[PDB]
Amino acid sequence: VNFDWHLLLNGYYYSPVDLEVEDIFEIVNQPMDGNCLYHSLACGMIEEQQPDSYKLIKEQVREAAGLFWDTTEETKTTGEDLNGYLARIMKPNEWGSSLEVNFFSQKAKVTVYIWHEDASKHCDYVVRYGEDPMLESINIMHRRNHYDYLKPRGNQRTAVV
Ligand SMILES: [Mg+2]
Repeated sequence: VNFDWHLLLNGYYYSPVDLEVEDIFEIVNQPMDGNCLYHSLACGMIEEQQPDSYKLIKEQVREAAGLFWDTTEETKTTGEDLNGYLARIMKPNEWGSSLEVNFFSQKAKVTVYIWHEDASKHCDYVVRYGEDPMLESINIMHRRNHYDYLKPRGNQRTAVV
């Protein structure tokens, strides 16, 4: 896939694409609840993913937010402070977003691609938190408010390493 990367002042990369997801990935469907972002991030980090593995991710995001809030430019367009931000995202079944990917990527030192679905299993843009190539990073699929994991087609391990 040919990228046109733009490094943003917000602190991550952006690129338009025109991609049939299944030509490159397998969609690993995550539970259709408000924890789906954390499920899909756990799918990229834990090979033996469990139904509660997303909790491991969500707890790390809260500490990542406390560590990196004052140096993360993406926070500046939220309209919240740290105390109010944590009070929202720590709610059970509350929707995760790209800012939580931002914090987790900083804490775990892993690159995450977020592919935005515009029509059925087709993506029109992608954002990257990190520098690593696509095949050695976590890829997830943004589907309205839902998130799924994307696993490279010719791979045997679901999680990265
Ligand atoms: Mg257990």
